[PDB]
Amino acid sequence: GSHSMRYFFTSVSRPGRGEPRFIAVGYVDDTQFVRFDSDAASQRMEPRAPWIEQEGPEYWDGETRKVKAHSQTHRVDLGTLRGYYNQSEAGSHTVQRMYGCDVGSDWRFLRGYHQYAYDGKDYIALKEDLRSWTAADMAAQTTKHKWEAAHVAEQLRAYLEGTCVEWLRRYLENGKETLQRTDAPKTHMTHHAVSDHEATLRCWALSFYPAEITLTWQRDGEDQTQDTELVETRPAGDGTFQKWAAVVVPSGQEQRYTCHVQHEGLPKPLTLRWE
Amino acid sequence: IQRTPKIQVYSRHPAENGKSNFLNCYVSGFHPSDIEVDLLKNGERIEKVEHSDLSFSKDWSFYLLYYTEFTPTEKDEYACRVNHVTLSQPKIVKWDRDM
Amino acid sequence: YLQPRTFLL
Repeated sequence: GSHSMRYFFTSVSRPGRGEPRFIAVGYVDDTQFVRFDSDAASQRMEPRAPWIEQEGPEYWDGETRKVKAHSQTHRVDLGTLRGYYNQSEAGSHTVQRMYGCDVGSDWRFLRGYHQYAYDGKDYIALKEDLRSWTAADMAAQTTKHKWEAAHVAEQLRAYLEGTCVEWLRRYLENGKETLQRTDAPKTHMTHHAVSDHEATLRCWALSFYPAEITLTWQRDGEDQTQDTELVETRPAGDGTFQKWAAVVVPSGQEQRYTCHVQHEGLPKPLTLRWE
Repeated sequence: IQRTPKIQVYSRHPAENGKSNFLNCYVSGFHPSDIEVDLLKNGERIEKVEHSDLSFSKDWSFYLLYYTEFTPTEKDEYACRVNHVTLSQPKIVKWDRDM
Repeated sequence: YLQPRTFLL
């Protein structure tokens, strides 16, 4: 199916005037492959997947130089934003950035992303057309004007539509065995009787990749939302993901309820029922 | 802007007593990123615990996975203790084998 | 493959 490359950056100024934290992680789909951590001070872009560790020293030197450039960039941003909003240095603030590209089943470009957040809220974002910006507040409009005069969108578009896509295909090819896999979820249902009157049916999905999945309950073949609980998809720690959906039902009506599982790895959607 | 972390304590594989496994504590949806996570064994902090690299979701909220290799028994009790600026006191979630 | 250029807020 479709694939994506994503970079996520977190820059956190710390209380007082110490040195801010900078974190960069790279993903292909739901598989992380690089990282850079100032609290884990090695000063090198580090591999986190076997298919990227085969890249030569020129690649790692290049990414290391670039990730340091990214780090120093956000180091200025924290100070710039401190001025935009009139904030002292004594406080702790967070700058976040994400960018990347999507490709379809044919590995051709689909969409590009390049967006920022400050203290957990939108700051500025490049729209879908990759030519205009969305400024969340007055401060961000200063960035929008500056970046419009410098034609930043035109430069980022070339990277997102070109460079980003070209290197995603290389990553997908080098990590073909593991990046292009689809692990269908291993599903089962459990039954827990709270009392003589109610019972909880939990529908499990385990060891699936990628993370995208849909778990839904139905009663008599009709969607059921009341008396249900759904947890966030969670990582297993071995590259796969987990998720479950529960519903509280009256004793004797368990057979009315069905669990429906949709996943790209499944040949067909799954329907589970308590036997 | 502050968001409280969602906590999930669970094992990598289905928990069989005597089998080596991994105890996981997944914190998500929180902000700011600074957070304190400990894995407990019978109420005492486990010394050597690893964690994933900090990242965030589409809505800018952060998430982290803390984990350690462990061999469960029927006598041992594991939990995850989380403290965050949004929490007046540390939140302890006991590991439920069926959740 | 990171962006080769940088832009300041």
